[PDB]
Amino acid sequence: NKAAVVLCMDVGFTMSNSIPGIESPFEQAKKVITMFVQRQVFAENKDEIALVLFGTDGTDNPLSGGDQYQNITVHRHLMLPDFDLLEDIESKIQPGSQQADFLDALIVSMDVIQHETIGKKFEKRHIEIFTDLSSRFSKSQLDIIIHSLKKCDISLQFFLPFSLGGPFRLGGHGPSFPLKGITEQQKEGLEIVKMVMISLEGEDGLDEIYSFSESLRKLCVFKKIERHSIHWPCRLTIGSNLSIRIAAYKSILQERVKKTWTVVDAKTLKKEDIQKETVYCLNDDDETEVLKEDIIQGFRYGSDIVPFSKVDEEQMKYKSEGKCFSVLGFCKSSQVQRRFFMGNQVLKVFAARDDEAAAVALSSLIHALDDLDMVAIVRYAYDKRANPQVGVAFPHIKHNYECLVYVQLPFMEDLRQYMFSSLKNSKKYAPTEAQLNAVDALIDSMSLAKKDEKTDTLEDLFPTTKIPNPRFQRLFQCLLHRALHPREPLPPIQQHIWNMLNPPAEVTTKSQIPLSKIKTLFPLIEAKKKDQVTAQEIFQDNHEDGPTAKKLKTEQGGAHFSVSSNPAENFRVLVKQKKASFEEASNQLINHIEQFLDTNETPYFMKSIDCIRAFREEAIKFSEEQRFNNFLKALQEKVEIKQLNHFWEIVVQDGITLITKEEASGSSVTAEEAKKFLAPKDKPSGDTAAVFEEGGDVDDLLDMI
Amino acid sequence: YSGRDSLIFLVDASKAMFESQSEDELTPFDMSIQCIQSVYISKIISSDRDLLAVVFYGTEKDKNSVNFKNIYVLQELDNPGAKRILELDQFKGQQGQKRFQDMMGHGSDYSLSEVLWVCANLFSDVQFKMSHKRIMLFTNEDNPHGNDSAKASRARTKAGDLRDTGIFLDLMHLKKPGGFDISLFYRDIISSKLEDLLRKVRAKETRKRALSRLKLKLNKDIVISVGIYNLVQKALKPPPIKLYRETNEPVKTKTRTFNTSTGGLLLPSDTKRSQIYGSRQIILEKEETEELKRFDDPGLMLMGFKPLVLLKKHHYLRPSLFVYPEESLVIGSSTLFSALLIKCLEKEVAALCRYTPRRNIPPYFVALVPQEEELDDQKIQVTPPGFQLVFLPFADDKRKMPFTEKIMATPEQVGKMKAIVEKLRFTYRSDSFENPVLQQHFRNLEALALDLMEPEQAVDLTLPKVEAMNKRLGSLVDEFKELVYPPDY
DNA sequence: AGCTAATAAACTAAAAACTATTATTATG
DNA sequence: TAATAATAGTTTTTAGTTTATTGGGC
Repeated sequence: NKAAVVLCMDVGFTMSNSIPGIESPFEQAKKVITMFVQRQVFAENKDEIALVLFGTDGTDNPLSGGDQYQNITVHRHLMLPDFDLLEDIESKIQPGSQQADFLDALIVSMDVIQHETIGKKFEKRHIEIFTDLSSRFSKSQLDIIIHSLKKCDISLQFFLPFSLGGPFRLGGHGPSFPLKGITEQQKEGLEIVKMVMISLEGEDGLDEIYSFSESLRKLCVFKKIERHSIHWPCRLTIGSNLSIRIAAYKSILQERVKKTWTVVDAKTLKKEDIQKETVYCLNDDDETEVLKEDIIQGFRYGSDIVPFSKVDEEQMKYKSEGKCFSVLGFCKSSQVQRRFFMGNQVLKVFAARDDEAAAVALSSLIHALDDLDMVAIVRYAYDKRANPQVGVAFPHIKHNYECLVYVQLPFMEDLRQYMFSSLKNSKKYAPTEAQLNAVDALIDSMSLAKKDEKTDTLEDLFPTTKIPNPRFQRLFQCLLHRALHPREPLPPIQQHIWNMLNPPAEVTTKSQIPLSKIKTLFPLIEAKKKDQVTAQEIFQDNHEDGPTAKKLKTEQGGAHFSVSSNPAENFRVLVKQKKASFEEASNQLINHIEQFLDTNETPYFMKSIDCIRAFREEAIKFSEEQRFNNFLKALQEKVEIKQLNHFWEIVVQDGITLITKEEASGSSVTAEEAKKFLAPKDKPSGDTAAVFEEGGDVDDLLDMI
Repeated sequence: YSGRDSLIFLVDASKAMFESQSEDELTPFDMSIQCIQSVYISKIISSDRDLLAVVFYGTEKDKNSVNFKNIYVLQELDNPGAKRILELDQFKGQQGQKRFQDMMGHGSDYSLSEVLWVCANLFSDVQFKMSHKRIMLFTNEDNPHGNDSAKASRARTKAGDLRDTGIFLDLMHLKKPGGFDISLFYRDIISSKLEDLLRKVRAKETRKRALSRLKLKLNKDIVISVGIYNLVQKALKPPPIKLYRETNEPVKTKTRTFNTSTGGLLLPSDTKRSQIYGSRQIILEKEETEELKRFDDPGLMLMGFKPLVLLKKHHYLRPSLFVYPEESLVIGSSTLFSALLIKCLEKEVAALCRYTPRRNIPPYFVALVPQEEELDDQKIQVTPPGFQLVFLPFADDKRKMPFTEKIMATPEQVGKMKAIVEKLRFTYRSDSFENPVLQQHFRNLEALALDLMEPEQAVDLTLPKVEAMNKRLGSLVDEFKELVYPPDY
């Protein structure tokens, strides 16, 4: 296929004016068009391109044309697209600060395309334009543009941020897109363009009106440049009076690359050191290279490999008899099995062209088994280059000429016989209304057809057959990723592939409502070894961070090591350790102070009071004067509640002889030092009339009173 | 499935075989030789992972492992082997009858007691994996019990005993076939088809243990183990096996990309793939290439549900693939789907998901139909009720509609070819054909053991005939001509 | 009257399923 | 003291490249 294309691009911030969650149509269009170019070049397709811009800061179009061609920068000319050009498209084409009429740029396009159609071989003329409708419109050029598309007959395509045919989506419907709630120049440009383009393409117009997000996901330009089915010279013969020539066409294929990953070394980056050499030694204990022509190609027969030549098998083999096609069997359409199929391709067959009689016969023949609901079994011997194919041909319905499609049908050899018990009679498990509802809750919540009316035929709200193999553009992503950036590693995750394939979020959230209770209804258990193997990306969350120890450059980091593997030193080293939050080793060591104060030995309590009276400076110098005063008030009462004449008397003795208080939490300690004395003791109480214990009490109270 | 079946042909050593037995056709001696070889050959191409042998109970010259009288072992318990066919070919005809006289003679008494016992010993000998066991026996009489009942008692007693052992039996009518004639010692516990035995199977290699299992999921929260089986595929060819010029053994295949730089060696690490794109050299490694082949992990995210509006008569990718809920590791698979198998006739809104065979494979949007039952008359539940995951086309897969696009033509021709269409018809026997091209090769291949140009060239009712079924439908089709000027020249 | 092009078949490696096995720890 | 258990060993597909090839010309 051949085509003529001129790239009419936009440049302008208003034409990049957008909202978060929705990409700039400038960038959306660019991604679609570099898609066009990468498919144009990577797949080795030949076309003549040309770049023209509107709203350009300045103009390059030589044709002033009454200053209607201002802000028009002509960039590219007739040459095959190249990677540097597309790199320029990515780089140079950035939204400027100028707006020019899109229709003026339309006159630019006809002018250059008519310049480029002078003696240049082209099988198609197409125009490519995209604008988010933030440029001035016009009407004086309506006649010339109409006559250009009518006489010079140049096809065109465009899309908008509005689709004609909720949640923010890069490719799906984000916020509602009202083309009436926009500024009127957009709508006027919208109205003028649509009446023009429904005038040119007829009814090929309303279909190509998408939001820029929708074109970013699904087919926008793919269809304009698409490969048509190729004729197959064939003939249908029935009986001995009538035989009609037919043309067959394939419908399904496995997409694949004609090219290969050419082997080059990493040191020379060329094929010139990878020269082929495949050698065959006698596989005995002694290796012995055998000459290739000495080959014998036998086949395994039972446990034996009976030696076979090739020319023999080349002779007594059997083959299909020619490029022939004729029906063999018949039965009704109901006998076919949805499961009993082969045919990796799908083939559609029609009459030989330039012969309406054969088409009439096929159209007539279609009617019969259509009104008869009949199916015919047509033998398929496409040529001698393979064995004959076999299967049933079924009619194809269409708003115009119908079709028949041959499908391969299973052989006995290719049929599996794996038989299994029916779960309906599975005594072990029965469907419960709980799981029934669980099933039903997603049956009705989830569907992907559009259901509002009977007269409105149900259609895929999120079409899936309109999405090609994701690998190819993903290939194209890295190809340009390395081509433009030889040093850059792999292309990023690039969410947009998921987003073109992500389910409708509103439907997904609508799924989230029942599936939650459905899951929780019947959770299930699983066995182990259900995980990937390696994870060695890097040795940690990251390689490393750069902090380091400083502020201790004394030349004695060690070599005088502070050896460390609570009478006075353990507590003192603990308070010297007041470097981490200052709140530890003091709130809980007072118990040690108590049991060290047990007065069992004189040094016990003396070294006890030294530790406290040494602690008092620490908390002053370790900012713990608040707890210091707290403990000051605490200790006195704590030693007086358990009162014995041995310790506390000495305790206050030593205390009041060397009590030192400096303002901590205010005058609290100042009051503490201002008042440190004793209290008089009163007579003990008796008053014990509950038991006979007063007996000995009264005995004492009367012996000596 | 692990397990090996065994079938053994049991033949007698007495007169009855060499005499045609009240039938003008070939003797039971002759017809057996032909039939057993034919079914021998079928089993050979059926499998080599199978044990075969034949023995002649009775003899005039002892020839077995255990050396019991009236026992003639002719075939050791063997896998199929071309030399065996080589030695079996020459039993045919009167010359083979002469050999039978040479090898043993003709005629010797018998005692089924020892016969049956030593046969079990034969099966006790083999230690291979054991799936099934059966015996093909041949006789012309309806009863060997024209003598003391002790043999008859011993025979039938252990006939049940080997039934407890589990050997299925089938006596063939070597006398008048059918006719309700041969039933005297066999209407008992003892357990026509002869041509259908020969015409039972041809050019098939039975497989088992279907591959390609994976786990499904509902939401990203839960995944369920399920075994996906394959129903059908394309016809494969046997792997050609290289052989030496005349010693005829394979030797190594050794690809070794030599270098023009030094004549030295290359490393796979040194290999990094290249795309020659004009001046734009593209150099990528294999694993980064292989990673580029991946988009997502092996899995099935359920898209949702979809009514019976799809299956446009334009698209069919590779054939769909059977799904069965298997308790592989997810404890509980079919218990969930106990409510969907019933929810098939009562619910036609289908479901779809993309599918990833494994990493390095693109995700494949694929639609599913849950599967129904067609349990046959004798409980034959072919296609157990599971699920059938059909593929769906991609945008790049769809082809352009033909540009010539107009309205259809008159039904006046429908009147003429009514008579054509309802005249000749077939039964849509989906089991009426194989690949004749392929089996012919097999016939060609093995023909180099019997020195015959090509054996049993079969082209069944699969090619139309320019005159046979033309006139079977009748020349009325020749009469029906209403489109003037057949454009052909 | 000189000229060649998509292509299934053929040819590969590639990953796998299912078998069938073997270190591995309680146990003494 | 010694049962248990992740494990690779054979094929089987399957898909990517390789091939020799009628097709029309003028």
